[PDB]
Amino acid sequence: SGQLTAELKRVTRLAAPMATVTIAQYLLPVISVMVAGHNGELQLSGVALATSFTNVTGFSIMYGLVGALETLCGQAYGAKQYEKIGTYTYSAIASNIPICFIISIIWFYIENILISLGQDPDISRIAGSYAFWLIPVLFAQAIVIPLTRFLLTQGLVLPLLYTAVTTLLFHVFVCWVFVLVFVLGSNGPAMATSVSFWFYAVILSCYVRFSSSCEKTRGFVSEDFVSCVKQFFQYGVPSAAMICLEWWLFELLILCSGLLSNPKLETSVLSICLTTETLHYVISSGVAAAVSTRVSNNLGAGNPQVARVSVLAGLCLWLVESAFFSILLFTFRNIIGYAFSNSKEVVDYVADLSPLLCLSFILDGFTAVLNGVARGSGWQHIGAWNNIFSYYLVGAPVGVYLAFRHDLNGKGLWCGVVIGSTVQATVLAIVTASMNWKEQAEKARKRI
Ligand SMILES: CCCCCCCC/C=C\CCCCCCCC(=O)OC[C@H](O)CO
Repeated sequence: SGQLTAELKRVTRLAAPMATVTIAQYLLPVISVMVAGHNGELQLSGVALATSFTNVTGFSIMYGLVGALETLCGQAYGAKQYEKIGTYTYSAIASNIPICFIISIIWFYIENILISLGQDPDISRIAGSYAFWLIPVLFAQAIVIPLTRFLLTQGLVLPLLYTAVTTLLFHVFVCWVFVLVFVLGSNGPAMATSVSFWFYAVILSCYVRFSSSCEKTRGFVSEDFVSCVKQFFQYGVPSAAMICLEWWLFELLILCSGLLSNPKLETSVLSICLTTETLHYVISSGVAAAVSTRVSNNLGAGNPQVARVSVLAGLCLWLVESAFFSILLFTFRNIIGYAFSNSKEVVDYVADLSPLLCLSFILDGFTAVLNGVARGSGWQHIGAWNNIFSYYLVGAPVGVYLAFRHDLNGKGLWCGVVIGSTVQATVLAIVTASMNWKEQAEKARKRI
């Protein structure tokens, strides 16, 4: 009772700003698409195919790698190794640059890749140009996302929130400018995203460089620069997979929906369900980041007990958040489809799909908090191999079978999600109960 209250206050102190941070982070591509309008059926499929490509190969890796910074910097703030936080962060930037180069090399070929996959050459040309103008966003994120974990792993969530909201409003302005006054064309939104993310880079760099809050953590020691890069890849390769295997699968999901009977019907309804799923996953990502932060810090501080109650408090947040969003959807299960489409067949499809998505809500929340525990403790490789096991070896076969042979074209798809997500939580539950907190604190000591 006395221990839960203590960490519940500090986990929530990180949970709310990072939740709003995540809201402002996913509401940025939505702003790109909305400002552009429907310039054309060709440009619609070209930009969608471009941003889907870019997210599958390059962006998921970049966003997933600094799970290494969540464990390394997160445990380093607990042991008060304040020089190593800056060393880990700037070694992450240095590591991200050659990876950005590789991804850009691959992006130069996107047109020839898509035409070889059997797509329209003109759609592949639009996608090639749009993806080519998203290259500055790669190196910009190589600066921003390590800085993101730099502020998060210490508890400086408010500078992250202020700079994120500022970046969102900036992106609204220059998307308006680029699309409406500069009339660039289809790639206007892409270049506006490059400008916005570099603005995010200079404001985060400005705060970290000129603020008293980051006086103890800013700066890197030259000697350890070779060691930290090694350690970052140690915990970067699994974490990146733990993100890629999810985004890739969701991409596979939408393509599978395009091969069913009535493809527009099932694809529109499935896009509704997964937009809803991610819209809850942003708050679920906020609670996950908070749990990862506090557990990593308590493991670094040599206190496994407070790390346990850290997990408990995050599960409490999961309970109230997931019950809230689940019951809230179920109240408007028969109307919420009207917000997405005007066809009556679609609204009833998502209406029948609503309880299964409620299960997806509570499952995604549970697996996100426990995956945050995995990132904060340092066993991300468990999460990666469980991702392949839960979604590719179980969920995808049961999802494909139920959807195609059982005349459950759209619902069967989502059933493969739920069962897969369920298996995911089950193993994530076992490994978080059997795990020794005594050793994780001692193991965190030698990591840092
Ligand atoms: C039933 C189907 C299951 C499918 C497979 C799902 C993944 C779980 C597999 C093994 C976890 C075993 C528990 C391992 C706990 C130790 C984690 C750890 O920290 O290992 C670090 C290691 O010493 C390096 O330095």
